[PDB]
Amino acid sequence: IQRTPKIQVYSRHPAENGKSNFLNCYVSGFHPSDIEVDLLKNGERIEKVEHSDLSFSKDWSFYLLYYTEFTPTEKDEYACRVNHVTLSQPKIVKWDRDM
Amino acid sequence: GSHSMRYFYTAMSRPGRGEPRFIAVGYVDDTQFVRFDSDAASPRTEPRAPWIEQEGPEYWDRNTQIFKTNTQTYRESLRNLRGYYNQSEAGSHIIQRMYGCDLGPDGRLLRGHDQSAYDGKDYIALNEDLSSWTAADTAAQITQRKWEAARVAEQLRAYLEGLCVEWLRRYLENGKETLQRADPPKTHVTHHPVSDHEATLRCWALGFYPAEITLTWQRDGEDQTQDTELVETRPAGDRTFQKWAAVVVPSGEEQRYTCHVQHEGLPKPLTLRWEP
Amino acid sequence: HPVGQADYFEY
Repeated sequence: IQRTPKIQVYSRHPAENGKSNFLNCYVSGFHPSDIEVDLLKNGERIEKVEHSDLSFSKDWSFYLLYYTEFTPTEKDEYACRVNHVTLSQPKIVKWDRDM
Repeated sequence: GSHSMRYFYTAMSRPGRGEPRFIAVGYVDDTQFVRFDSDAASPRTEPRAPWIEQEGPEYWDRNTQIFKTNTQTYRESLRNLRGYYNQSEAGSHIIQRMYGCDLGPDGRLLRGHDQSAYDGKDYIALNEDLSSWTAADTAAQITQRKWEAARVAEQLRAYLEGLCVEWLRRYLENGKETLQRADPPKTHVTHHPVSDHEATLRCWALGFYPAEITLTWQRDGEDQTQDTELVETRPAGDRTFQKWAAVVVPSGEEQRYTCHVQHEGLPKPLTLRWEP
Repeated sequence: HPVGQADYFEY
């Protein structure tokens, strides 16, 4: 059977407004391996997102890191949108800099 | 410290969408160093860490031969397993394999591993004796008979005790400035009111390598296992990892709580509290 | 370095 992804959205370095950084969305614990991940800026899909090569944990579940350069601001909203066979609808998880 | 090498193979059928995809990635500890993807425009083994780049053309050619062969072989294996489980040709299925060797802090072989899964469930695994198999069901028993006839276990034992360790030790030397460097976590405690009389203490560990870490909260010196929210350790994207542990505490009782941090990079284990 | 021949055996 199947396992739904865990999702975490966070920055590579501690977020400081106006300072360039990297926005990460880490999906893990899922099976099977096909998965769709987008990073959003104020609801719109960010274009040039990269990701790590498919690998898996000791329990066989897959994990991937999706990331892109970004410069955090006070008002800009960032999020990660994930769809997987386990999800009836894409799951959106917002970036919270305390998380 | 202790070190390991692992290869992770994922072979995935996709009926109606071409032949099964084969991916292989190689790791030393938490550092990936090669990849091969049969879906790539021109499939070849590619370096993924600076210290492997010095390997010669023959290394890259040999790797690519092996992974191309695997690509073909896994396509047959996927067909085989479909049949073993009387499955329809319509579904997508996955075989995963992870194998490699572990060294102890003195650099000698601790143990070898070769484990396979089908659709995310244990399928067949080489036992720690590197001589016998554990098959998960009657389907895997068919694989076992085949592999015994091909002397697969004997061939893996030779690799695991020989080349696997030799190469791992070579990589450890070539990448010593990073692979043999433990980076300790940078830690802090944050405080977030969740109500008039509860607040969240969150204990942060950032920038550490390798990923193995222990993060706990104690109240009056007593573990708060059930009450602690623990996120999965996550990659920062610069080789390092991050983790936090959170506990919700009665307002005013903050000083009864201590965060404890264990990591290989730490001269001394850490005890942290919220510092208003 | 990956193992070779041993893995060339179909499941």
